[PDB]
Amino acid sequence: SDDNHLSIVTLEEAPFVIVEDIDPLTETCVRNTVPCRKFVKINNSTNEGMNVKKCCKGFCIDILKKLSRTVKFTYDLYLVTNGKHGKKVNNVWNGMIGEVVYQRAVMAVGSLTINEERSEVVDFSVPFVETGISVMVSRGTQVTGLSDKKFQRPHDYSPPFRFGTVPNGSTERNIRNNYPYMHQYMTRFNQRGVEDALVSLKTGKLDAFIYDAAVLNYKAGRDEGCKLVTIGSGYIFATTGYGIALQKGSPWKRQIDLALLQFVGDGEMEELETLWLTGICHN
Amino acid sequence: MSTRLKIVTIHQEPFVYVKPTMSDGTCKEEFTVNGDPVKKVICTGPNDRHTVPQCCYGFCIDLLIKLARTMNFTYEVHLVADGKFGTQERVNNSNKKEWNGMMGELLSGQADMIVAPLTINNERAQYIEFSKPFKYQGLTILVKKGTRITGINDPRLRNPSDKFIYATVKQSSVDIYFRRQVELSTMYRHMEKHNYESAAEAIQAVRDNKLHAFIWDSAVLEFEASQKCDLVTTGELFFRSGFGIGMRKDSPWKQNVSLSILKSHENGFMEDLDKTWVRYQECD
Ligand SMILES: C[C@H](N[C@@H](c1cccc2nc(O)c(O)nc12)P(=O)(O)O)c1ccc(Br)cc1
Repeated sequence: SDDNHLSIVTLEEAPFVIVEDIDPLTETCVRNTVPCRKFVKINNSTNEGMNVKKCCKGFCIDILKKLSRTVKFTYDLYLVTNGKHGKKVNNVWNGMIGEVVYQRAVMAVGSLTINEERSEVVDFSVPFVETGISVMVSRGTQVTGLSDKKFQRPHDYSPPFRFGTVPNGSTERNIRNNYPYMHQYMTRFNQRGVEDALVSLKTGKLDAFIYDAAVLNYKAGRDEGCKLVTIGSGYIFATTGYGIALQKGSPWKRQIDLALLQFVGDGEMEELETLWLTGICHN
Repeated sequence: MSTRLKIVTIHQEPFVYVKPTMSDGTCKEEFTVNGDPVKKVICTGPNDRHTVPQCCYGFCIDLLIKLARTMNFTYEVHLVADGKFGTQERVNNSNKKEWNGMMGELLSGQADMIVAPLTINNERAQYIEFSKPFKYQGLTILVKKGTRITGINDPRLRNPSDKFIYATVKQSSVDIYFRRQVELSTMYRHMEKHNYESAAEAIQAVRDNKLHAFIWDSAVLEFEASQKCDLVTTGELFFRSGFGIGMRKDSPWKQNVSLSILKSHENGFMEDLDKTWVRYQECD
């Protein structure tokens, strides 16, 4: 162990990281899963909790397995419990980013978006999945992407588009900063979560849903009837990717970068995308 | 720090345009179709082997100017002497291997930064530092309209003959891609007989029915098909890749270069560049 056995943090977010109960009779994770620990809270108004053994699988877990084998490290995987991907509150980071910044985890593996703010305090690997701010609509609805003037200036069009995102995350923050009119216009159409947004689109109560490209591509691939579609990838706004976060100056970063680029070049990443992300809807 | 960087680039529309200077040695003042001033830099290079000042502009030159302004460095730009992007080749059956193209100039010190549609891959990342991607794209296939192939798995590609000629650019990332995998060795054996010195020559050969399929970067090929409606792409993307700024591993600029690119994706600067230079209408 010692310096080759790494604390690694992740975040439940299917299909990238899927969390399952462990068999209580055997207490061993089998099939394609790996052990992952979760600090489960005693109740909703307490800091008290207890570690629970779980099992983890998914697209990011298979990346972790490949990196473990290729870069030659072992790990103790745990699920973040305070926050999600990473937000700065009172100059203190939470989520996966916080675990890395304050040196509780050597890396964070999950659906963690590379951005400027986070890159000031952690190092990111090369992106291992492309994403960005994309748009989903019901097939037949005509728009290009976030910068379409049907979004920037909706009252130039009749009837005006109804479009929204899931509030209080990075999507709303980005739109707030870049497109002030669009942002205040869409608050009325905020969606509580992705599943609610899909229903709103399918039932004609919403015309477009602005959200993460990787999530939207995955949902579009699985849609009953293949009626929900995304914009073309050339129109994704603020193109970036999910990446592994490491501590500043990490000794692991070069090896991890070269390994991910080797996986991409050898087709191994394509195999994982077909395994976990590509759905029946081919267009 | 010297603070004055030698930038190497390459002709590659719509990322880098290269035009003659005016008689007085300056660059003609132009505006884009949407009304923005076209920022032009003097770039020295071959033009046919003397080197002559020329005028460079485009997506990558706009990015260079943004980077230089943000980090407060000065620069001089030149075009890569051998005209190539860069692959690693054995020297005279020695032990030694050497990079050609922009890779070779960056590693030798003839350049301090590559600002070009330079594909990020493992092979190059072993030796240089890449920024985070400033453009996400992939590989596709250009043919003359009316040519019918399914894409990279078409039998006329996977079972090659001299009756259907396909190729890429020599000493490029796409050359590396097909040489990397033993599964692709039969395809590579065909392409190595036909690979072109530059993208522009390969594209012209497709128009002229001397090259039947050209395998290349989608950000370039989709642009070309958007201007030349006798050309079309086929097969969507069969591989995804990004372009990055290239620096030696000791560059003091590498962290701030990546931070600037990330900031520029997030605040719409990259969207402005993509709309100005890269995007276009479908033919009809
Ligand atoms: C599109 C993405 N934001 C959403 C999102 C959806 C899915 C996975 C996400 N992972 C993150 O690390 C992250 O910050 N956001 C993710 P959300 O935060 O609005 O729910 C997003 C938009 C702009 C920037 Br900058 C970064 C992320």
